[PDB]
Amino acid sequence: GALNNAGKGMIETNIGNYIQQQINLLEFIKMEMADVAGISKQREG
Amino acid sequence: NWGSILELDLSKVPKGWDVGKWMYYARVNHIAVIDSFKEGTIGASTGKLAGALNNAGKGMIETNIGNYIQQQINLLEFIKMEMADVAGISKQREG
Amino acid sequence: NWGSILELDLSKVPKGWDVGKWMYYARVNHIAVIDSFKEGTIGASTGKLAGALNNAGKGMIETNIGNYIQQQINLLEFIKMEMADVAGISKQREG
Amino acid sequence: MVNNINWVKLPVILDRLLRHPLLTDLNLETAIQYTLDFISAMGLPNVYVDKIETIDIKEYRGELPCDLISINQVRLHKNGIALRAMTDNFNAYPTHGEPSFKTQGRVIFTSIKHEKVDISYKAIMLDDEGLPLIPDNPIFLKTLELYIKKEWFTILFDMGKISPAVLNNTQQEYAFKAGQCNNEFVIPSVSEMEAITNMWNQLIPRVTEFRRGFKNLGDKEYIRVH
Amino acid sequence: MVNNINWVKLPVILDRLLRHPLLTDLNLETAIQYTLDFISAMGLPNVYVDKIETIDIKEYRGELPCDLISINQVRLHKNGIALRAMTDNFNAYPTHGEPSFKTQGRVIFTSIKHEKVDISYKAIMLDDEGLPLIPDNPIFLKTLELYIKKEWFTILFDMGKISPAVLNNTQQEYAFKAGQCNNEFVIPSVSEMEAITNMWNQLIPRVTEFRRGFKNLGDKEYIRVH
Amino acid sequence: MVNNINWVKLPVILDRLLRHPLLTDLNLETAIQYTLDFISAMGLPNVYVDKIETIDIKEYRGELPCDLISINQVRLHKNGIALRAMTDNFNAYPTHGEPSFKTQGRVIFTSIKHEKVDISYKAIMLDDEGLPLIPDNPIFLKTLELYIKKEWFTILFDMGKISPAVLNNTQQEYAFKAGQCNNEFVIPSVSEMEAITNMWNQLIPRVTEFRRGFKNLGDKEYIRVH
Amino acid sequence: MVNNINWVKLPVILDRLLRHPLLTDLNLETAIQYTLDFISAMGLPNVYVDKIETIDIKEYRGELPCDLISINQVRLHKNGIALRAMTDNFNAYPTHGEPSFKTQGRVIFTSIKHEKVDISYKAIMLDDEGLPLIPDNPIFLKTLELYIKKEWFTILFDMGKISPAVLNNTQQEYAFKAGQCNNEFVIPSVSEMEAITNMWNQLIPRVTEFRRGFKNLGDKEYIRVH
Amino acid sequence: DLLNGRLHMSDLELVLIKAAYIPDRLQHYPIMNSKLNVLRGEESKR
Repeated sequence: GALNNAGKGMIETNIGNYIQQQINLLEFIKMEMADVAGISKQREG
Repeated sequence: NWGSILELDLSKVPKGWDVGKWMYYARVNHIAVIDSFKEGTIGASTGKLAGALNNAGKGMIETNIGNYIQQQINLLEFIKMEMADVAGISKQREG
Repeated sequence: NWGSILELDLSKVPKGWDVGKWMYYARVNHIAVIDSFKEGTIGASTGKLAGALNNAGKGMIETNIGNYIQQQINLLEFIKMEMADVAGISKQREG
Repeated sequence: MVNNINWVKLPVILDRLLRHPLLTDLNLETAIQYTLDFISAMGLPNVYVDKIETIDIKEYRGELPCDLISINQVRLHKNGIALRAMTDNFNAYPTHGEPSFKTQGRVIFTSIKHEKVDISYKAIMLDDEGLPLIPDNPIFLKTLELYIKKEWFTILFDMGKISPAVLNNTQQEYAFKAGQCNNEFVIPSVSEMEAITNMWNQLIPRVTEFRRGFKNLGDKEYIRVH
Repeated sequence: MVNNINWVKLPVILDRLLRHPLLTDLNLETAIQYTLDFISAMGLPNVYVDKIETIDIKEYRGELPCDLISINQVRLHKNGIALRAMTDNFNAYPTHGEPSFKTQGRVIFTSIKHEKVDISYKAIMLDDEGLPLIPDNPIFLKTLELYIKKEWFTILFDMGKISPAVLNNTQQEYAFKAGQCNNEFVIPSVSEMEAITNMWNQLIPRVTEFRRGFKNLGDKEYIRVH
Repeated sequence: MVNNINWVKLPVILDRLLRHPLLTDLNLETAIQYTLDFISAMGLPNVYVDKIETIDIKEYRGELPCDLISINQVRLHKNGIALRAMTDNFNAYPTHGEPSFKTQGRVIFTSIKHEKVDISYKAIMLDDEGLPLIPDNPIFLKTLELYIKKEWFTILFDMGKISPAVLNNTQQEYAFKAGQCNNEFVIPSVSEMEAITNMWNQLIPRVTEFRRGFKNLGDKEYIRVH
Repeated sequence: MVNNINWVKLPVILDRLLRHPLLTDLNLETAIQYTLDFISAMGLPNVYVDKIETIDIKEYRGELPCDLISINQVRLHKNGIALRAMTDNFNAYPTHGEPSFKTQGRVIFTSIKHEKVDISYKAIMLDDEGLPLIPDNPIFLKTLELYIKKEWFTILFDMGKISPAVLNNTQQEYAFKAGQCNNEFVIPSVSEMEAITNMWNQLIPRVTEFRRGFKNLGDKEYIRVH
Repeated sequence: DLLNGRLHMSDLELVLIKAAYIPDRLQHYPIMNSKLNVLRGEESKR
């Protein structure tokens, strides 16, 4: 009976979360580099 | 008031291991090797004893005394506020 | 107070593999290859032993000591505030 | 263990088995085998005799005592520093640190060339005859009786000389008493719970009782008053 | 325990058993064996007799009393400090702190060379013949009756001389009465509940009852008024 | 493994098997075959004998020891650097880095032209006749007994000379004892647990144990105080 | 694979099958067929022989070796650049990029007109007789024995000469041992887990090991210190 | 050396390397430099 039921499958990969993780890491590293250089974000503008 | 108490069964401590050293290495590593095929679990594995003996988790002797303490504390605040109001000396009027 | 302790069964470590090196590579890779067709799992796989040996997850020797600690901290804050109120020396008045 | 291991001779189990008319052909020869099987399958450490014996290392190798079954620890005789398991794959092999050991048979492979090592090992309590000596705990005796009964009934049932219900009942009883004995010989005593408590509650954790012979695993952790 | 352990003779249980015509072949021997088995399996501490007896340590070893079964505590005779259990693997073995003890057979392995120690242990109340002496608590007597009946009917059912339903009923009854007996002998009385109450409610926790003989465990914790 | 692998002769298992009158037609041949089958199926690394043996590479090929079964590691004799496995498909084939190895039969394919390498491999402890030598751990002996019994009863049941219930019981018992043996031989001992403890708790992780012979895998990671 | 592929001749399986009185009419002719069927149905790459052999391309076509079963890779002999699968539908057909290939029978269709290509392919290890040569791993032998047994019992059961329970038991055992063998021949060794680890942990990912012959799939990824 | 971006692995652990690579060596992150730099800059402006 699954042949008249069970819905339609999806080939879904959770790549958006990976992209968000990398973006957050980039923000963190840029913040660390700014802090170590002694040049804060408020100090650039 | 004493904290939660965990009821721990030592039916799966591996062979040749003392309880004290087992719990010590459990502390240090946060991982406690167990033995699911001990001779004492033969009944539950083989269907001769109730399957709850290899399942059902670990019980807790938990008393909800924190809520009682919070109730008494709230009552103390209420009575102190009532006494302040009746004396005509408000909290803002003391400081 | 010690953190959560995990009960780990080593019935699916692959053949010819030490527990030490298996766990080391599990640390490094965050992936631990297992053998679900080990000779020890034959009973559960073939239906001669209870299926709880191949399933049910991993137990946890966990105690709710953090809530007890928070209860103590809240009580300490309450008592310190009460003494401050009795002495007439408020927190805003000490600084 | 709450109770004490008072030792008695092996035929105390045949006192009890041969009450059953279907177990009358059991012998001390069979009792010895099935008793050793039960001792090993249960793996209770309170049943073994704690012994300490020193040996010398010739070159990364040493002769092992005759009655050894398991090693509690190995340490250096002069320093007292305990040894760990040898993870190294090329110990005594040169090309062109912290000490360790490994034991397979009558040989112990240490990482030291020439030194004396103290081994705290476990053996079996023997009788005036060279035979195993069993605890007289009636839980242990009943469980061993049920083990031997279950094995003999399994044989008779493979032959078709025992009803399957009989064997099922025997296996059920043996399983419950095996769990009971396992818990009896494992659950700590009050004096052992003091050791466990002293180990458990430590404001400054102690994580180096392996270097010593776990001497201070159970000492209380006294904080000075300031 | 709410009630008192009034002692009575072993053949009381045979007076109760032999009313069943299927249990007329029981003897004092079988009563003794299964009574010891039942007493051990239940492991009720109120059935054993508390005794204290001092021994002298020769060199990290001491002779143990003959009737000992389980040790409540061990302490030093002069200071009164209690001894915890041994966690060491190399106790008396020298190379080239807190006192402790360890008991296997008729010997006690302590960590002290030459001293006297007091041991609080438990034994069996014996008869003038020299036989075990059982309580008269009819719950205990009934549960022991059912234990012996269950063993006998198990043996008969193994031969095939008892219906499976009869054995199933006997096992069910014995299981319920075993639970009833365990609750009867373990649930605290009113005075033991006062001791537990004084132990539970403590503004300043006491975590050193073991150093004394658990003497002040039930002592009420008084707070001065200010 | 908690216990030690004391070696005993093959006919021990026939001493245990032939007690069953349905297994009196077993021979040393069948014992040898099913013992090898069981040893391979369990794949317990403590049953094999660790050996180290140096070979010389001719041109990306080397002769392999006769008794080799599995390779723990391969390294260079002069430098001591361990060799990983080969991922290449065109190793020694030229057209018109990191060392590696690969083993199929009696030959080892390495990525080095002319050098000597040390191989840490595992083999079987052999008998003076030249036969496999088994541990005396009664859990191992019992599980091998049940393995051989299960194969024999499977054959008989195929002919129809054994009841299905008997074979089902034999399979159930063998399955449980296989699990028991696997846990017996794999669960770390106290010293192996110290090694695992030193490997787990590491403020500065060590991820280069393979370059050495996993020598410092269990080495304790010390942090200087400041 | 942890273990090594020590090769033995095919009748080693008939050593083991013909113990069973119901498999006594099996022959080397049947062993060869069912062994090839099992080798293919399992598809384990460690059972095949890794070989490299160069051929010349005449015009988008080349002659293929005789013993080829599968191609690991194809590359250009002069550059060493590996080839990919040919997605093109009109390769060698003109009207009026990156190289690729395709293989169907004894012909390999490359996208290059005149060049020599290196093919790393897999074949079967043969005997002094032109017959397949099987691993002696007792897991592999037991699984192949069970495969041949299951096929023969399926035939006999289609005839009605075997009880359905017998065939069900045979199929169950074969299924479990097929899973066991699949895992045994697939799970990486320690040296292979170093390769996998070096591939896995890469701060700067390497995604071009196909161009090379996967030579650097397993090299460690060393970051300089700044 | 810490202020100049050099980390001595022997100063924070027992060494059981001399090659400047992270798979066995440890990165340094100069987060203490700003804490000193603010004070030295304040010294100049006093």
